[PDB]
Amino acid sequence: AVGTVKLRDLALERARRANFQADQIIAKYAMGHGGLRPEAAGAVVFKV
Amino acid sequence: AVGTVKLRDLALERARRANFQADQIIAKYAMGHGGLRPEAAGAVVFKV
Repeated sequence: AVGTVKLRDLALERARRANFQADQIIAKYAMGHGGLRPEAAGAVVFKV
Repeated sequence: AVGTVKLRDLALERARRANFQADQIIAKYAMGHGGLRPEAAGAVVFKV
């Protein structure tokens, strides 16, 4: 297809902080995207 | 020739920190040391 590699998937956490007296909802998902198999890939462009 | 006072000894604990999203581990202790009855001590060293 094209590069997709996922570790930890998609997740989050609700954390509490003291000094500010408040909540922090934090979502993070680790991944990366390369590319491969140019054989099946191409593109169009208009210019001369 | 030397004592060590001991109060509350040593400990270890684990902690979560959301700011850098990194989790930390901390260990600690407290106590003093010092010379007493210098009568019984001394050393052996090279001359010059």
